[PDB]
Amino acid sequence: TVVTQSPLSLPVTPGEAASMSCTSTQSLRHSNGANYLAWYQHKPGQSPRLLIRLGSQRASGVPDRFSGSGSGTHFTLKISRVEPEDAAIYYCMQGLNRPWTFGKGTKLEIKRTVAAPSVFIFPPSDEQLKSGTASVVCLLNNFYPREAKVQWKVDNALQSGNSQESVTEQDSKDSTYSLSSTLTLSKADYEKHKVYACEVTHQGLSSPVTKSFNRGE
Amino acid sequence: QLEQSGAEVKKPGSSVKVSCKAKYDVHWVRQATGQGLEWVGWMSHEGDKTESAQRFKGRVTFTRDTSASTAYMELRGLTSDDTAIYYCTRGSKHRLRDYVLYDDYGLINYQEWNDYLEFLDVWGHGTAVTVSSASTKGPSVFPLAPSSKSTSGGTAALGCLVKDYFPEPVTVSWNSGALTSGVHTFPAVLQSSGLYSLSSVVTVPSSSLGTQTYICNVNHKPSNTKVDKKVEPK
Repeated sequence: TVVTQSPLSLPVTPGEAASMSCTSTQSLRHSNGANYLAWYQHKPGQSPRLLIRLGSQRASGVPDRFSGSGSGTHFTLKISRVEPEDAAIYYCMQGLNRPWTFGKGTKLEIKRTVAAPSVFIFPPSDEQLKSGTASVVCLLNNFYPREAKVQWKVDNALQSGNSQESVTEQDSKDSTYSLSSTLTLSKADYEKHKVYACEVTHQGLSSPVTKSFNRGE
Repeated sequence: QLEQSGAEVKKPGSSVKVSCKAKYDVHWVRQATGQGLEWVGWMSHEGDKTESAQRFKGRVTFTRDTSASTAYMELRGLTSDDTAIYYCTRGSKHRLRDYVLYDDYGLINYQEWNDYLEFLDVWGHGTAVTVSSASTKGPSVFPLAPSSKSTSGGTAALGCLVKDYFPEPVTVSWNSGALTSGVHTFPAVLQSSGLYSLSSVVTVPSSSLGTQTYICNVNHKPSNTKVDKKVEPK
């Protein structure tokens, strides 16, 4: 009794129109007139709350921007003035037909102003070095959009595929994204070189930006 | 919120018992790795009904204690598909009469009752369960020290590299919960060691670097380990 959800990604300018659709295969309306479909929001680190119940009814502490519409087999969650807080994954859930199922979700991304990242770099600690390992960390802080290039250079000699990138959930307040690029080496390999450099290409920057440091210095 | 039992790593083929603790319909939902929310199971407040999704019949068991405070999800024959964050939640249901079927004679007296899920409102923080033959390990924590290479204008960045642990998750607080704004804890990445690693960074005013003490607090429940690290300027 699958309840397919569309779209799969939804970009929205804050202050403007969001709408998403839950579409079932069997009907969801009981003979009492009530449609047993619920809408939930899920911010990525955090437990899901309940937004909408019975297709149209807002749950406790849910602002009037969140409106529920639909009947029977077709349903629509609508957001009329998107705050950056609405950046989450939205799930429909049918409660009429056994077994009760979730939709696969709809991701809301907020399209904000272009923001250049702050670029930082951290050398490995001497403590980690004593343990036989060196992690060098590049940090990309508070930028939009999410798409960025991070390129490692060692003694101006340019590496591939020894780095691991991680990126955060879109910020609930600033709608920005933040990224880390970690380069991990053995202590000997790290000691064999001097200059470690993180070269960053992003839209907010006209010029690619390199953050470098000299080992032992 | 409902307090849940601690995260664990479990052997493929073994079973996990997840607790949920504040009368209420209790539902068990889960989120597997790289997957949407999935309905696992429920126990009715009446205590008449226990039921599960199709892939879970034979493997699952729902209980609640004598004093009715704590609910319990047992899941058996664990596979790598069962690697997920398991949420307990409370639920509202309608138990309606759909139709009645009777005769004059006094023999046939059918009447169909069914349960219909209205909502799940109050969720537990969740219990991460990782299925693996690998032994658990606490994390090594190293200072990501504030320098000239980590300052922008009058804003320095600092933090803690949390590294070589298993399994997920770790919880990173700063100054025992006092400092809560400006914190980024990145999603961990599995290294070639088959262990996890992430960084927790904080952006702060550079005129605090002498004045304020910054300490990352790392909690790893599966390894029964907590690591506090103080991060000083280079």
